[PDB]
Order: sequence, then structure tokens, then C-alpha cells
Amino acid sequence: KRHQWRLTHSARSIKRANIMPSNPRGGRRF
Amino acid sequence: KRHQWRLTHSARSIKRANIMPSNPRGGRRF
Amino acid sequence: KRHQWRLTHSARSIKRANIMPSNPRGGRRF
Amino acid sequence: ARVHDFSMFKGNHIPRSKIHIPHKTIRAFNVGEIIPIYQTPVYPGEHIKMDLTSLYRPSTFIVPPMDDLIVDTYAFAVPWRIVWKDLEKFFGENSDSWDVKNAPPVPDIVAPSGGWDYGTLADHFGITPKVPGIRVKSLRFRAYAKIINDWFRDQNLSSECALTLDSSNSQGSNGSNQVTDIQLGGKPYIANKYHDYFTSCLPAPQKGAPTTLNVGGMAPDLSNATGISISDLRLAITYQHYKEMDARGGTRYVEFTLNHFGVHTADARLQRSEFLGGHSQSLLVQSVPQTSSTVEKMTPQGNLAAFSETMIQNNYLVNKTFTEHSYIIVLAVVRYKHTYQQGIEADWFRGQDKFDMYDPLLANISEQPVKNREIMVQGNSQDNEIFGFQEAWADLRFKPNSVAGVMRSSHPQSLDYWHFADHYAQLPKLSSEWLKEDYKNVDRTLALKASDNTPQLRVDFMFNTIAEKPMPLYSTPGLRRI
Amino acid sequence: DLRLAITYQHYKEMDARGGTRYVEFTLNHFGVHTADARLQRSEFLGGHSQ
Amino acid sequence: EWLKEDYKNVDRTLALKASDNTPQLRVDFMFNTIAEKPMPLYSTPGLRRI
Repeated sequence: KRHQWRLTHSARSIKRANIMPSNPRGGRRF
Repeated sequence: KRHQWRLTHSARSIKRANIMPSNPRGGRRF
Repeated sequence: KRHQWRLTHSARSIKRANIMPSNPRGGRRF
Repeated sequence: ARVHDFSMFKGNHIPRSKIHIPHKTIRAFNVGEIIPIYQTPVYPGEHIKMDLTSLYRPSTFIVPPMDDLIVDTYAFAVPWRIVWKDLEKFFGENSDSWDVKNAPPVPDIVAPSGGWDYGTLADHFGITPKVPGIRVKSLRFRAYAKIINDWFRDQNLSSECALTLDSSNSQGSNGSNQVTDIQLGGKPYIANKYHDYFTSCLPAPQKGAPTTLNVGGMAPDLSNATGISISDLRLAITYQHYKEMDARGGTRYVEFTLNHFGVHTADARLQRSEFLGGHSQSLLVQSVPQTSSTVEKMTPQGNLAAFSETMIQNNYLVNKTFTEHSYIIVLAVVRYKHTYQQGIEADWFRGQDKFDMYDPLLANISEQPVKNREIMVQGNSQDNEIFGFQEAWADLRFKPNSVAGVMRSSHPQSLDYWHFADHYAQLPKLSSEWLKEDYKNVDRTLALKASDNTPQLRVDFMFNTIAEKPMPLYSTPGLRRI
Repeated sequence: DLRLAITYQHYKEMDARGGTRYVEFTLNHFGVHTADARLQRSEFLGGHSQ
Repeated sequence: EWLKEDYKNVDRTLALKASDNTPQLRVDFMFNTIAEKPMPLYSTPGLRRI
């Protein structure tokens, strides 16, 4: 629960994802 | 059906009611 | 519910009771 | 994993007992007056359980009236804290460190010259009238005004009663001023008459200035002058929606939260007096035939007079527990529904063209003016001037109560002593004075008038409370701890 | 004239939100997915983010 | 003044002191809120009522 790796650098985690074409605000840009 | 008490004074009857806080037109007033 | 006798004179009602000797504040008095 | 962190001693053990407190009071007052009939201090943690029995005896009637009188009774809780700012300082909450040094005493109100008069607020609170030179704690007079401001005031046509929160003493008054004199213990506050077509009118179509689209006045044929954007148009429309929402629902912060965000906010969170309970009931009218013979210049055998005797029961008028120092105030007021003999209904004036007539397409237009001719028609230029504003096409949803023939008041030989209908000497204005209930309409139906200083009402109130209080069963001298 | 102006503003605001490429125009105005190859755009094959 | 917490007792245990103007702590905070709000899902110009 407490001990963890040499892998912790930030509070926020980012999840891997497949990229899909999308239409966000103001048109398509990747 | 015809005979009734010494209690008749008007065509309109008024029913007793519990008072509740309400919001009529123009704000609350009792 | 509404109509009642010629017997209503006050909001408070008093119940008939047998009298017993008692010891109220400051000694017995009837 | 565990260490010693200080915690509560749980304190002492507080005694508790149930107490039956009976109370009886006898009052006399007129129609429309909001009369305090009860008061009690409540200490933190008390559970109050209150039943009320009332017996109303109006003055005898000339004839049995073709109209009704209605009683409303109200119960409220006022914390001492919302009436007086120094309450916490009084029990020792200090801005500085350690104990409070100088805490002001509860403020006093001083009697007027010659004392308070009969029929004043001080009179019905239980302060003895006509006794000069006496002074009394003022927090319950403040509490009365607070209840008027939170509940009974009409926020559109009048300002609020003066309410002082400070620790300074005050000077009692015999005056009838409905704004300044309420907290001073003067004449009671007069209830507003019930919501109907005319009593629901508003000063303007919105609460605010009417929203317009901008017009520039610049000239160099005029160059430039720009215009109005669709964006400026959207803003203006939302401002008008905003002010119209404020007009319909009321702008008190408890009212703002419900109309704008759809949210019920608790009265105690907002520092308003708490509504406990209430009941509404009409009064009975018993007609009496005349069994004496007909005498010349008298009423004939068989004439009907009336008397009114009504016993009203209020159970569970108050049921609750109290978490802070507070006052319970119980109020009573008698009012009647209104009928209008001097105006003409708005539909008699329609028909200039087809757009005067109702259509589903004109269903959502702005609030429309109620003309003076509808409340009182004088046959002069004031008829087409504005009395007030109502929702569009509301006269098709309402038909104000009326009187016709010899029944109406202006007739030289008039039967108006059969009813309560309004009578106006001049054109009424939508205002605070017109919106108040009027005891004179009931007064012409009574054998002994209040203009002759006969009170319109004589009432007997019997209170039975079960109080669960933080006191010992009997308070017997001598202490448990040293 | 007021109704025309309001629709012109709705039109230009729709163009600002969604983008004015013809592939973007077709989705925002008519609610239609048009294929990239029909419109002579390069085709997106796949992608990953980590 | 005595009752307040004192950063100098921790400070003598540190290789780089705060008396040298090195902050004792460097923290990264990540907030995730779910807000149910009285707003429309997207705020798109144009009004329902006039």
C-alpha cells in the first residue's frame, strides 16, 4: 500500500489510448 | 333536503385548511 | 362538527374529579 | 497507531423532564390586525408540543351577512441571535483571547409618556398599559417586526419595518406608523388582503427599468450611426427575462434561489424566522328570528338578526425541538374575501380591432396594464390610465366578485349592510395603504360599530403545551457538586 | 430582415465552432459523414497515444 | 506565539535549509471533480424564448 517503485513522478496519471479522428472545437487538428 | 339550520348565511362555503409556506405572485406574503 | 349547543362559553374545559387529601406546596389547604 | 489526542469530557449530565403548561388569555381587537396571542422563551434542546383552542365572538350583526370572516393563526420561532447581534458575546464568545470583559446587557425599551396605550403591540405582549416610567427588554418587539419582514410584508408596495440589531436602548411609541413604530410596541401591523385579481397587480411590467435597444444621436444626411448587433440583442432579451422573473417570484434571497436556480434553501440557514404551523377557518353565523310583535317605526316580526359563535381547535400548532435560544410567537388575524362594486370588467372595453381579442398567438406577450376604469370608473381621463400590471389575458382567468342594484354602497337607500364589499371615496392607487385589510367594510354590518370604539372581536384563547425541557422535575435547593 | 440576420449569425457561429473544411461543413450543417477519399483527403490509418 | 507550529525544528534535519530559502516541501496536487451543475451540456448561442 505504501512502498512503490522508482516510477512515481506525478499526482496525475495518463492512460494509453487509440487515436480516432474527431471534431473538437474549431475544426480538426491532431 | 330542504330544512337546514340557523347556520346559513351565504352561497359560498369556505373549507378549513392547514397553512403552508407558499410563493404566490410577487413574493411571499401571508 | 360545527353546530353545538347553547352550552359553549369558554375555550377551557374543566373535568369533574373526586377530591383526595394532598400535600401541595406549603402544606395542606383545600 | 494510536496516540493521545484530547477529546470532549462529554460534559455534565443535563436533567430533563416533561412539563404541562396550561395558559389562558382573553383578547379584544378588530379585523385585519395581526395580534400576538402567545410568547415564550425557549432554551436550547427543548421540545415544544402546543395545542390551541380558540373561541371567537364577533359583535352582533344587524342581519346575517352574505359574506364570510376567516381566521388565520400562525406560529413562529425567532432565535435571539437573528434579533440581536451581541447574543454570542453575551454568552461569552470573544473576539479577543480568554474571557469577555464587558458584555452589554440585553437592550431595553422604555414606555412612552403616560405609558403605552390600549390596543398597542405592548398591550398584547402583556405589558401593562398606562403605566409610565417602566422599561422592558426589547428583543420580543424586535422579534415581532422580524416576522413581519420575513413573511407578512409585501415587498413590492412597501418598505420593511425598522429593525435594530444593536445593543442600544430604544424609546417606545404609541404611534400607528406601520414602518417605524412596529419595533417600538405601537399599534399592531395590519395584514395585507388576500391575493386576487387586483391585489396581485405589480408596479411595472418588469422589476427594473424597461429594456430597450440602443439609439445613437450623432450627426455630422447623417454619416456613421452604426447599428445593433445580434449579440447586443441577445443580452437585452435576457435582461428582460431576468427582471420579469424577479417581478413574478419576488426578490428576497430565499425567493431568488427558488426562481432562478430551482432550489429550496432553509429559512434558518438564511437567518429568517421559522414557520412552525398554522390553520385557517371561517366563522359561524347564527341567525335569530324576531319573535316580538311588529311596532311602528321598527323591524317587523320575523326579521332576522345574527350572532356569531365559533370554537376552533388547533392541534399540533407547534411540534419541534430547538437547538438555540429563541422565542416562540403565535399570531392571529381575521380577514375576509373582497368584492368590488365600482369598476367595470376589462372585456367591456375590447374590440378596437382584432388584436384586442384573445388569440393563442398572443399568449406569450408582456404583462399588460390593468386600467383604472376596472377598479373605479370615473368617466374622466383617469379611466384609461394604469392602476397596475397583471399577466397577459388574466381577466379571462378571473372574474372579480361584484355587487349590483340596491346592494351597492352608493345608493341613497343602500343595502350594503348585507355585505363587506369595498367602497372608495377617491380613485385607489396601487400602494401600501390600499393593499392593507380594511375593518370599515365589516364595520357597517355590525349593530355596535368599532367607530364607536366597540372592538369587533372578543376571543378566548386556551393554550396547552407539553414541554420537554432541560430542567429537573422539581427544582429543590441544594447542589450535587461543590 | 430580422429573421435573415439571425440566421446569418447562427450560420457563422456554426462555422466557428465546427470548422469550415468541406468535410467539417458537411457534418455540422447536414449531420453527414463524408468519406475522406471521396473528398481527396489523405486517409487516416491508425494511431496510438502513450 | 509559542502555540504556533515551528518549522525550524524540522529545518535542522534537512540537507538544504529553509533558512537558506529552500522550501521544505514540494507537492503535486491533482484534482478530479464530478460537478452536476445547473448549466446546459454545451452552451451554444441562441435563445429558446424571446
